[PDB]
Amino acid sequence: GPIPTAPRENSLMFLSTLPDDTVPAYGNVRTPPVNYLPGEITDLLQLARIPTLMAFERVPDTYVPYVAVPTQFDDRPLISFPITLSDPVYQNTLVGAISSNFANYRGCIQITLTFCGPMMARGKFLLSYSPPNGTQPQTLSEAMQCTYSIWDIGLNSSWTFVVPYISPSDYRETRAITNSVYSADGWFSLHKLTKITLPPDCPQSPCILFFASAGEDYTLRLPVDCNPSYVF
Amino acid sequence: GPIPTAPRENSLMFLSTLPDDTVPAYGNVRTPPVNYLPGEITDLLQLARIPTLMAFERVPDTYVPYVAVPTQFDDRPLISFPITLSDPVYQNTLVGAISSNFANYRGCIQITLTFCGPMMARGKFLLSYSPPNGTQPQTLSEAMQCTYSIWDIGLNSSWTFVVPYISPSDYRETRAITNSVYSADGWFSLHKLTKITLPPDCPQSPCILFFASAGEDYTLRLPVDCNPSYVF
Amino acid sequence: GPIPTAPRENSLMFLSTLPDDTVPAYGNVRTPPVNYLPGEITDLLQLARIPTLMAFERVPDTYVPYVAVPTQFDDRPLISFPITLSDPVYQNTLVGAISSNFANYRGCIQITLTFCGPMMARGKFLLSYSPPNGTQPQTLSEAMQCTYSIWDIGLNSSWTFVVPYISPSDYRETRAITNSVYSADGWFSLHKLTKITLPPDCPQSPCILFFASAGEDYTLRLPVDCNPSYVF
Amino acid sequence: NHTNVKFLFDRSRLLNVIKVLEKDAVFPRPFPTQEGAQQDDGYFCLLTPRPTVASRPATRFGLYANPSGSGVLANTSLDFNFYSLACFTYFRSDLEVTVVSLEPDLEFAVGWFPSGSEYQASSFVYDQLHVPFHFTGRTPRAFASKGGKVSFVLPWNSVSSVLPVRWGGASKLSSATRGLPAHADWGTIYAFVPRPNEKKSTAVKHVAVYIRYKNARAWCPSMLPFRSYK
Repeated sequence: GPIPTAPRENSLMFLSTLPDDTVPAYGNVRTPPVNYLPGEITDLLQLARIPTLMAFERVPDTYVPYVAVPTQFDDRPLISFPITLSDPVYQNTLVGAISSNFANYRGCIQITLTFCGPMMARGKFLLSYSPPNGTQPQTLSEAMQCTYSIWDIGLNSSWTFVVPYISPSDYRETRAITNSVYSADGWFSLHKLTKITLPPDCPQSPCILFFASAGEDYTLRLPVDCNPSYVF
Repeated sequence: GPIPTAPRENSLMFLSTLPDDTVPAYGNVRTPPVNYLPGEITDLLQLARIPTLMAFERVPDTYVPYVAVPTQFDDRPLISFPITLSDPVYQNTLVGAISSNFANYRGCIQITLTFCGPMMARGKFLLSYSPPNGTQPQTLSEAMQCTYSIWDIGLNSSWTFVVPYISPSDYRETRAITNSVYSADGWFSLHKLTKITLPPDCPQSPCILFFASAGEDYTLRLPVDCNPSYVF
Repeated sequence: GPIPTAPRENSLMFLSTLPDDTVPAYGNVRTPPVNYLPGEITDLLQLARIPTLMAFERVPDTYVPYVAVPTQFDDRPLISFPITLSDPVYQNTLVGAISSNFANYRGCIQITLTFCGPMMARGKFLLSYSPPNGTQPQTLSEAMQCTYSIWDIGLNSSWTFVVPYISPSDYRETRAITNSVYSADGWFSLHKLTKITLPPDCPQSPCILFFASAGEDYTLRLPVDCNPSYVF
Repeated sequence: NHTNVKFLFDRSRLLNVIKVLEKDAVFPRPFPTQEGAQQDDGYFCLLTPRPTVASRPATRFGLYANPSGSGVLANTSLDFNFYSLACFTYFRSDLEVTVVSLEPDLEFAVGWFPSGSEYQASSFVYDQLHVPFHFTGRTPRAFASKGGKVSFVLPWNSVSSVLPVRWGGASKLSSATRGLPAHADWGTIYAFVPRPNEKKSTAVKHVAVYIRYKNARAWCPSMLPFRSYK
């Protein structure tokens, strides 16, 4: 029978994310097989898992991906930072870059450390995490109350650390326009437990490095459009 | 029920290569059977396979489809050219004409030669191909390193030659806007191996002809619109 | 789901010969049965088969559907004409009228003749057909070479004649804008074979009539729109 | 599979541009034609790849490279693409026609008849309004809204079995020019406006034509046009 024309409510429109396909233009084409190329990629998680090196601004424009253990001693932690992907420290890591292109994340964060120093020197280190509170903890005494672990210098050279995923929701804000409970998750710090040993005639100022990677349960959501600032 | 009108994104358009059909106009027609016509054609390959004669500009506006073996001798080849369908030498062959109406080609190129001269004369000839390099080879010594074959004058009169298909891709550019690896494929040349025999009272300056044809694996792709220059 | 609106290429158009139907307007109607009417018609061939009478302009505005055998004798045929439906002779026959409303025809043409004269008179007649050539044949000698038949006056009174369908195509032009091979098909003629007998006291100048009809294989094609000249 | 003749000859290409009718008009008359006639040109076009002049079949192609002169100019056309495409002594296929306006926001209709027929002339007068008879007839007439788009497919309509690419015979015994075919076409096309002649306007309108071949076949391969070494 004739077209039982049922007009559509809002046809004659253009939509960005319309899933369906369109009319083919120059069909009946053949392509060269590409099976010979190895290293296929499936999802960004493959790159997100591989660790990389963070950095910090040089202590009083040169950021540094390493930290050297000082000879001086104080009760304050030697290096600490908030766990917030918007911070500069993650501003070049693969995980941070990938996360910057999503609304929210979900899962744990994995941290790795490495030592680079003399032969006959030994020491002890303490790792800790502190959820958010009135202000960042300062004294090793206060930190000790929070969750912590013992890392010996000599047992191994990389005592891997992972921050557990804790939050009163199902996800968290990838970027923090304004400080909020769901955005920030406290801080993480390292404390020198005891004075290290300085053997005969060995160099001084050992070097320590830190690496970050996404946990096995890491997941992003709600893609967005990028900031084109990097062109400048 | 009523037309559940689902408006289409970009209807009310005219497209050149729309595959579907249209409304019939004057259906219910009968036609005279045409089975009595022989010589049906299926694909252009049928014409592309049949060989034809190339030509060259007269040695110092008359191109010549033949070459005569000279009495003088030199180490340089007597006749050579690049294997590039855009060259004038192919500019009237059936294969060249057909290829001119496509984006790219694929397969081998077949070449044939014929002799036309005296009775009691004999000689030897050498055929060779040279992939691209800094510049076209000049000396028969340099050419000999490349792939070559021996064609005797007296064994037969047409020692067929085929250039193998070699390229770092799946196809090659039919026309070369700018010289490129995928476009040019070196050159082909013929060398006089030894002085031919001049018998009593026979005429001089024998004549040789060359023919080109597409190989069994020859194939074109990506049709285009023609240049209408030939009308002028 | 919603209308997956697929806009049509050229909708919102009016076409003369669109075959499909349209929306009913005042359905649920009943009609008086018409089985009581006899003489149903199926195709125009039914009328095309029934013979009719041609005519000719009066020998020096009154066309005549009869011809009378003259007393004078000449080698030229007494009545002849080209076999071309555009000629005036067919310009009122049913077959001619029907054919005038089509692009082309196909099949044989049937001709019938009748005599009307005295009682004790006898004679002989010769019927012939001549395909096209340089010019219409004139002498009975020349005509005799072509196809012909013998019609005796006294054996019967209507020696039916049919022109065979001969042409180098599948059809022929119903109307001839310009003379062409496919349009004209020569001529047909009748010749007086021998002097007829004039018995005592019978009237003179017998009368002969001719009728035309479409052959069993007659067929038209490609309908057209009529010339409305007849209104004037 | 690109080499297949069917896969090659199934795309639309421009053919010619024509004006829009505004009256009955007189059809062009055969050659040679003397001056003073009322036949008008540039309104009717024949559907044929082969060369044509002044809406009629032709043998030799010409072009008006010299603009200046005196007399009446003529139209010409030839399917450059088809001729350059390949070689085939014989050919047959259904011809598809499509038309698009070349003026701002125009509406019109199109009219066609097959080979062997000819333009229908004369006009009626309704309530003191004159209208050509070509409005109504036995053959299709198409109608489209403003902007405009026309499409349909015509079946084969010529007596000859196929279409000869390069023919060399003659059509008639006397005066027939050698090699000039007879009915190698699909008919004639024309455009007109559904308005009375009494409301004719001076401004001219122009329209293009596009055609497409469907279900093509060929026989008896042939040669291809030469190209210079200049």
